[PDB]
Amino acid sequence: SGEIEFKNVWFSYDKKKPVLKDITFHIKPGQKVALVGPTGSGKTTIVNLLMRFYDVDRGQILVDGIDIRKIKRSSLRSSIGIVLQDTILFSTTVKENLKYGNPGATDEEIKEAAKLTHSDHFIKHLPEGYETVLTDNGEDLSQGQRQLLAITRAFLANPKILILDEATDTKTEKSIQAAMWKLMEGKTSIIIAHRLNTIKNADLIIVLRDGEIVEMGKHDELIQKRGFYYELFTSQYGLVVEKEAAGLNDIFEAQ
Repeated sequence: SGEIEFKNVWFSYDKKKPVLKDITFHIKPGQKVALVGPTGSGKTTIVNLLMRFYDVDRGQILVDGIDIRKIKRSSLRSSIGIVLQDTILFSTTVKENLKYGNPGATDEEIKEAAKLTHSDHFIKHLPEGYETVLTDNGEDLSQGQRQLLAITRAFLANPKILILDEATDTKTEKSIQAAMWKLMEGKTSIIIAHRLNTIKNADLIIVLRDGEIVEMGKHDELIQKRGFYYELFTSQYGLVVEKEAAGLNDIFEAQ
């Protein structure tokens, strides 16, 4: 499960000017994949089509080898876990928030899920623990804690596929990174990368520009190619240092 393939996909919301043009790629089960490129390059539209918020105008999208137009749509969408940078929670108990994608979960399954995704500790130390009401939709929690909850929430729903918007706290980021790691374990992950920090180890990087894939591959190979990915990466992570080099001086001499 978690196999994804776009074959010659074209799409437009307008049905006038296109947004995606001949998009073709294949993702093996369990691979971590990064989408990179400018705003409006096709990143979000690819994910909208995967969720089947719309059907493609041309080509096909296959999940596990089946055109998603022949898959039960709610099961397709249900099998996809979404973690964005800003998570909205309901003004209810933590426990009920955690059952968002798994209403049938037992109290034991919830705590087990939270232990594996390293949110159990901070939940327990909320004033009412798991029964703490997240008044004002989670705004008494820090940014990090909301993200932990969203990761545990996804984990509990056991998705086959993840869609993750990469962030653009030391005690927390360590546990968030551990949490993400566990959440991604054994799953196909599609990361909308921005900082490009994480994705050095991505199994596949897809570089988009004006609705087309201009490059595709691993970090090392894309860097050597000195194309668009090289440009976006080194512009962001280039580092200026000092080096000793030959120069000229006008020194004093006799005669």
